[PDB]
Amino acid sequence: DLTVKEKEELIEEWQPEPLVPPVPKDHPALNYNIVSGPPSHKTVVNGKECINFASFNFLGLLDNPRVKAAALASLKKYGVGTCGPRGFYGTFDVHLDLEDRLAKFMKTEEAIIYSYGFATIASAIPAYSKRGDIVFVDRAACFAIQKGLQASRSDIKLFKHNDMADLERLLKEQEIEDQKNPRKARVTRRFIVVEGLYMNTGTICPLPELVKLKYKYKARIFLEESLSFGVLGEHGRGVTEHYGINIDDIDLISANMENALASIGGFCCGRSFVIDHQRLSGQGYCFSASLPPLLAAAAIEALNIMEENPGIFAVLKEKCGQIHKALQGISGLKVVGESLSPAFHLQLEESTGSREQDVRLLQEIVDQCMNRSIALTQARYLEKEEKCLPPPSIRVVVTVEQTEEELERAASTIKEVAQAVLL
Amino acid sequence: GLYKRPFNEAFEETPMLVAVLTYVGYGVLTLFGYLRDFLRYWRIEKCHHATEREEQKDFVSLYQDFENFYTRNLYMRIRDNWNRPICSVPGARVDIMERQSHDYNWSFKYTGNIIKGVINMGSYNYLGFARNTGSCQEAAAKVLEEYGAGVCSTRQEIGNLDKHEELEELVARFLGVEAAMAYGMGFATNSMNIPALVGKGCLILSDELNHASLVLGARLSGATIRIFKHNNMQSLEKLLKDAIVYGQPRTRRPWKKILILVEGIYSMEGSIVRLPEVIALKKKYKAYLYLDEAHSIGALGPTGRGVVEYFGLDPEDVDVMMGTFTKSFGASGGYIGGKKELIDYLRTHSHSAVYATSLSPPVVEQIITSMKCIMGQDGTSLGKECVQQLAENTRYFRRRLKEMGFIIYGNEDSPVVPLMLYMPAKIGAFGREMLKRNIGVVVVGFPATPIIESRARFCLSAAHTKEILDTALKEIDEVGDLLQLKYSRHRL
Amino acid sequence: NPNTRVMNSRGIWLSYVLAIGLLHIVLLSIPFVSVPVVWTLTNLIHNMGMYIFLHTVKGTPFETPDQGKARLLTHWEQMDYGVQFTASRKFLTITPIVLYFLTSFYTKYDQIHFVLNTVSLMSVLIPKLPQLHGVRIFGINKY
Amino acid sequence: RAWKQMSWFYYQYLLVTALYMLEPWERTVFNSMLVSIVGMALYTGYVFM
Ligand SMILES: CCCCCCC(=O)CCCCCC/C=C/C[C@@H](O)[C@H](O)[C@](CO)(NCc1c(COP(=O)(O)O)cnc(C)c1O)C(=O)O
Repeated sequence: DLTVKEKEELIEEWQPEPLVPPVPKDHPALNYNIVSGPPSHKTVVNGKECINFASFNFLGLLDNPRVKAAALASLKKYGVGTCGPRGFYGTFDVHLDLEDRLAKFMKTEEAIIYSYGFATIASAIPAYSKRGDIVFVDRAACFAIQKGLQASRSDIKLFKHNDMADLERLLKEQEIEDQKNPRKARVTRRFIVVEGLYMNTGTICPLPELVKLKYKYKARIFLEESLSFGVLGEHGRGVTEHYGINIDDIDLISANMENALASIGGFCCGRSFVIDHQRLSGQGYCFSASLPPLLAAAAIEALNIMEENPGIFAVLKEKCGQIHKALQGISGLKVVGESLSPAFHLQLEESTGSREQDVRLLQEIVDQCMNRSIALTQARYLEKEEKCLPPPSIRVVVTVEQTEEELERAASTIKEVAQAVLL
Repeated sequence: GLYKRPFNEAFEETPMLVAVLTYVGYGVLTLFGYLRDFLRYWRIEKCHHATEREEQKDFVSLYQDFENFYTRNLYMRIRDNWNRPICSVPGARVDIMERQSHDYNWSFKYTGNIIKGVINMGSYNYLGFARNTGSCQEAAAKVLEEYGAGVCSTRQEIGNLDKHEELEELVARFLGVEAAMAYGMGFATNSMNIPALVGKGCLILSDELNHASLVLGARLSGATIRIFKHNNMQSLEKLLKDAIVYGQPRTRRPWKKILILVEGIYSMEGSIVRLPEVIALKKKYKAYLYLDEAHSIGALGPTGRGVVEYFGLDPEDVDVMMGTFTKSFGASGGYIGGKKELIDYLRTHSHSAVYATSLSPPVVEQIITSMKCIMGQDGTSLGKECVQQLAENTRYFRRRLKEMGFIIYGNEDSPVVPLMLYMPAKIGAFGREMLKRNIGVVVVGFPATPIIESRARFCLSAAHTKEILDTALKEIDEVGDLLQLKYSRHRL
Repeated sequence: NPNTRVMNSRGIWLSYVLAIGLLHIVLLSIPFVSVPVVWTLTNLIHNMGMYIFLHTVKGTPFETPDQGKARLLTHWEQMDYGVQFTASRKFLTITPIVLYFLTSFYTKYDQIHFVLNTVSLMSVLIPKLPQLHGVRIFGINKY
Repeated sequence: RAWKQMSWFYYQYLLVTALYMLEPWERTVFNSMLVSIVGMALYTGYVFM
């Protein structure tokens, strides 16, 4: 073996890399946007007053006085901090009441509450899937699903976006691979992970065909409805209410309450058999502090407002349709999404060679729009970590408080600005 | 490695008879669990556990049965100790909703009674900032009225506010580092910022008893993971020498980076990390340090800056300074502090900054007010009496427990006090007897501890007066007399 | 994975020895059974129990956070993360040989007991070989 | 009188042998097996002496 002197020389000559590499790229994400005051409709950004077309606040429950009053009462009763996990004196009565309300709202047996929107799905996925299992996940799943899948060392087989024939082909090949070795097929579990309303592309998954495929090839369905929880359906119950699928056919429904309910946290609802397991095997649940009672009361009052008045979904639908129909016709931009989608994307038709120049062009459009008092944002991704990187795009988000004239003026402003820049 | 104040800790060995009886109890429980499983298999006894909906019987079973064995037989029998609902502010005294079960802990029904006045040894609140009155609550109420509850978008797009900037600057001043950043949840902080730093081709030296979040963060990134013994500096030095000399496993190439994950205070064992020796080793072997100060940000130190103040070291030595606001400051959230370049890179490349919602406004205002109170800027002496009272409380409580004869782990300064039970049934017995005598405690088992050492955790606080500690100590003494828990051989 | 370290803990060896001694005493308690048959039954029961609990039952009673590394591995392969030779493994391999020697001593060296005892010792001993790791004969108990 | 001491001793027995957690019929099964074993051991020991 090595002499001691050689060991000293080898230890002495080693020189490691810097902890973080230098960032010389003039990275636009380094320049954050500074919002003064609440991020509500008619906000102020970078010192300019603007109409808000960027924040995921579909029902406009962020500044509803009843929600604020409920949160204030909870603050005056409990305080701010929870001071423990859900297991160790951290469970309050508001937590149980909120779980009950969510379960009764989704017409489901049991629901579970997570204190962070990412952690809910990123810890639900690896709870049920272990090494050796097979997961068929859509290509354009959001980042949280990707990290959850990476957490569980199972096998991942991507399939083309909303291509059901492609999932059918993958499932047939898996059936052949089971035919070869029955012993392993007796132990291998099959999952299908899909999103109710995709964030990256703003399209909606074909649920009936998914249910038929599940009952034919025996694969359990996981549904993520981060965007469609409070916007789709007549009663706003998700995509299952929109398509008419019975809620039992879906094994697990996960959604974060940050977008529609306008409060921090996420939740997962389903039959008691599947839900009871996360309370012990969910890493985001066992080893983290519970949600503060303030936000729980805010969510409860949001649910009461949602259940009392169900016409807000109808007005949201009509506004989404109107803006989608108005934005069609731009000179050099294409609209990506379906009519019924609250948040969609505007992308370039003719793409220059590099991606960073496309980002700079989009930022030019965004700035010249914001100088006309319409606040828009651009979709942000991690280029190195994303499994399937979507093209750069400007995000357009529709909200109930925006009037009709504001939608018309936003469309005209965007059209004139883009025709000035691209040309 | 210079220790300017003496470093005392004690980890007494388990007596032989106690270990043997522990194994006997565990074996009996396992055998009766097997018998119960066999009885349930032939449908002799109907299973309370939920079953598959009928037309999904052909699918491969969702759970392997053997995986839930421990949950089905060991855990379910004493489930009433955990998940106790509370209906008041988790101060020194908490109000618990009383519940009962008729099917041996499978289902729980809440009776009308509320158990009022329970002494609260479970909730952290080290500095006693968990109250429903005061200046912190008024400031939080004002910001709640002005800003609303929650924000609706990620930090990079529109979710960055002026409150977050004020909080980041204030934390930067508080710790002493050049820059800092704040995140929604501490678990998220670890599991979303470890992958950004180290990638495939780097080595992560992790403590044996590290929190689950740090392990998850290490696994998410592709870095190789090796584990050293808990506070064994010789083991750490051996690992560092071997790693530098031999190199990457398959192809013996030099490592890109070597990162050391340590914690300020280990919650279960209650021991403080040997920081001066760790820093000396880091300097000698050119590694990087990631210090998780979740349990020691407020409790430890003459002015509560953290463990680095406790040892009188220099904060610029630690490369990454993580921390959590939940334990001490009384609000949820996490933070990472360090040099300016590191924080710029994190703001650009962190998963949480890109794909996760910002921190709530009332919460950040509560954090700002609590931090301003600790830093002596409020104008009152209330940020000093908290630390002094916490130190005296920990001293008195630990000394009195040691005089009576229990086995107590950890450093003599650590506020978290683990007491040893060592037997499976004694866990539930201790929990039920303690709550019966009007003190609430927390006990732990396999998902957090090894087999022999099953312990009960006390989290001291500045809110506890002397009379509360006196009554609690007398009741612990009587229970220890009752359950025969005084195992210590030296002093009794 | 705590299951790996349970055989390395304090007092496990003495507990095992006391368990074997108690088993032999309870076998002695039966009135009509003669002494060599008592020893033979002790040896056979100990070997069968050791075989069942080491080489047949696979997996972990508790859920594990490494996403099921030990899903297909029995306890013996699970011990010490696959390290072939250690103090615990040496002791576990040593003890049945001592038990068989003692049993053949107190059974007066007859053939009828010898054949059964040798078969039992071989059955418990063959899986211990480092060469026989991660293999199932005729593909039984593979999954 | 002696009843309190015996009650404490039985409590300790349940605590040590993990019979505390078990349902009432499981305790009956375990106690019956244990006393049967002790009885057979005593009889086989004494008949010879
Ligand atoms: C024989 C029968 C035995 C049955 C026993 C079964 C059993 O014990 C079940 C236990 C139920 C609940 C378990 C809770 C586990 C808690 C672990 C604890 O260390 C936590 O992780 C804490 C508090 O949550 N961690 C805080 C913390 C974080 C995260 O903080 P937040 O983001 O604010 O939530 C991150 N890093 C670090 C280092 C800590 O400590 C804790 O330490 O108490």
